[PDB]
Amino acid sequence: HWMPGEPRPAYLDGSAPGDFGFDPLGLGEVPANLERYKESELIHCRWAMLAVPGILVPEALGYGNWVILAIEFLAIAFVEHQRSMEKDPEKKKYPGGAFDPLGYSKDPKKLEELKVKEIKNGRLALLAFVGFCVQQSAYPGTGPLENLATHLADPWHNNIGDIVIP
Amino acid sequence: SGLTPCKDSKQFAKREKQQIKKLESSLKLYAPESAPALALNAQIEKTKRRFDNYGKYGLLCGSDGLPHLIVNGDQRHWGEFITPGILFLYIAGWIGWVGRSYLIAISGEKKPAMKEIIIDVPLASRIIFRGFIWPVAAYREFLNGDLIA
Amino acid sequence: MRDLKTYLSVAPVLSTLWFGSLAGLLIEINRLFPDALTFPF
Amino acid sequence: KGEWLPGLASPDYLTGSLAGDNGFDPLGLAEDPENLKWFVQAELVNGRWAMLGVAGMLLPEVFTKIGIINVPEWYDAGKEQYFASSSTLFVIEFILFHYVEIRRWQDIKNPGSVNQDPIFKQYSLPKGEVGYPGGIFNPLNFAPTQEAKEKELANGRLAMLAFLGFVVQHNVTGKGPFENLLQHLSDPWHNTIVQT
Ligand SMILES: CC(/C=C/C=C(C)/C=C/[C@@]12O[C@]1(C)C[C@@H](O)CC2(C)C)=C\C=C\C=C(C)\C=C\C=C(C)\C=C\[C@@]12O[C@]1(C)C[C@@H](O)CC2(C)C
Repeated sequence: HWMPGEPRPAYLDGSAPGDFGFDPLGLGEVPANLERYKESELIHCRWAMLAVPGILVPEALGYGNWVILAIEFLAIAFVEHQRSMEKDPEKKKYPGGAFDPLGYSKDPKKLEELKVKEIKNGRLALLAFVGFCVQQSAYPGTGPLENLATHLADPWHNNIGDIVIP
Repeated sequence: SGLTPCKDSKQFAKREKQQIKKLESSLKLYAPESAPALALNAQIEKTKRRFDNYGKYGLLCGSDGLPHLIVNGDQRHWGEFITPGILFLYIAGWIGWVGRSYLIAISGEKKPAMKEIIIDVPLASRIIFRGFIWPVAAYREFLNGDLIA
Repeated sequence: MRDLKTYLSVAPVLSTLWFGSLAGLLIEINRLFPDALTFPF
Repeated sequence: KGEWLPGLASPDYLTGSLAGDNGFDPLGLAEDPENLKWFVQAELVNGRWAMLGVAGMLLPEVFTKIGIINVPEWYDAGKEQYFASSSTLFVIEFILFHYVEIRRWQDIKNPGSVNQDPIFKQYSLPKGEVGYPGGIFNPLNFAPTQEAKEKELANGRLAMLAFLGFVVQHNVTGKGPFENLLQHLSDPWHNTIVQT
């Protein structure tokens, strides 16, 4: 669990997927707040997972680093409005229906294990995106793959001493 | 911020020279060995040492020839405001903690109002030493929840 | 006597003694470290 | 039970069950029973760390003086260069000490909460009083009787005093810790704090 020896909040019993009893600020007391936060976390995880390879692949393929419009605005506004139109609390977190033609929802236990795996990978991808954003600030104009190569030059340490103490 | 150091302030030098010249004007009125002249001669040296010390500490003078104080937190001027501030805070906390601890001790008596006029010196002398560790005492009491009624 | 101690512990006399000692001390530092504007330590 | 000042009654909150008790509390800092536990743990940790520091900053000076090795004093060790930058070593220390310190803090809050290994589930420490982990930390399996605890606390207090003395020695005289002792023994009645 989040850190052993700490009592968990009453609203986090360890039954929810990806739950580890983490709430040092207690921002999820109200049930409606918890449902909204669950949905928001799922959306963030999915977007970050979809985005990270789209940033990395350019540099690997040598096309460059990560550093029409009306159609895009219309499509995104329509998609988000249509998603917002849904009313069921359960269907918003997982819409199912025809969106999963491969039929991976047949097995319940496998479904729950997949849910836990997806949540964990989403947290990892979100942390990776934060890492990318902070990395760009320290070394302007340098992509993450070049930073990895420079680390491979000196595989000793995360070079924060060169930055934290100039 | 457009300020110059004391040691390179022509107006500072002019102020020192003018004060010395004014002081020496009254020295000529008395005999050199007389007591008023001896007392006056001790004033000139005090002025000279004060000006030398002000120049030696890196104080900043403006166009007036008068030192200015910088309290924005610069590490080169921590002696102007930051260093004396912590000392005052420590002393005031000592006084407040002693005063608060005396009242609590006598609150349980049958007539606590009588001890506020005729101070119990043997009881007060014991509490006085306890104010030395007031920061730790207050930090521990805040966590336990006994600070606020 | 006991009355002598009791009269000496009354608020005005004790306050006057404390403030006199305080003023003497403050004059002592002001004489020992005259014309002070910054901490040289 | 020892008394730190004959003719003075000991405070009531010091029942004498704790190790290294002498009824010494003129300021009454441990009036609240909760504060007593935290203060006890802080005293233990400070004693152990001060003991290690005093030993490690006194012995090499003696070794250099006798002639076995050639090592500078304790205060100037920072000027020497090492195989890694000081910032790098600080980064290793900062990450590394966080784990152990958080583990100890978790034990202090809930006793016996962190006794189980988090990676391998079959290894754990035996139950014991807080502040004395035992187990793997006591490989030779010495008896943790009250006498040994009293010895540890006395040595820790002496080490605290010695460390403060060393710091004040360097601040005023500006010489080495062991150099001062030899200077004192040459003319005991002419080389003292009075002269300096
Ligand atoms: C831990 C400690 C020392 C730690 C030192 C270390 C690690 C040294 C390390 C180094 O050497 C090496 C390793 C390398 C050196 O090159 C590098 C350094 C870093 C220099 C000191 C504690 C030092 C702590 C001290 C001295 C505390 C004294 C406290 C006292 C006396 C309290 C008295 C009271 O508390 C009681 C007693 C009763 C209360 O009620 C009321 C009163 C009366 C007030």
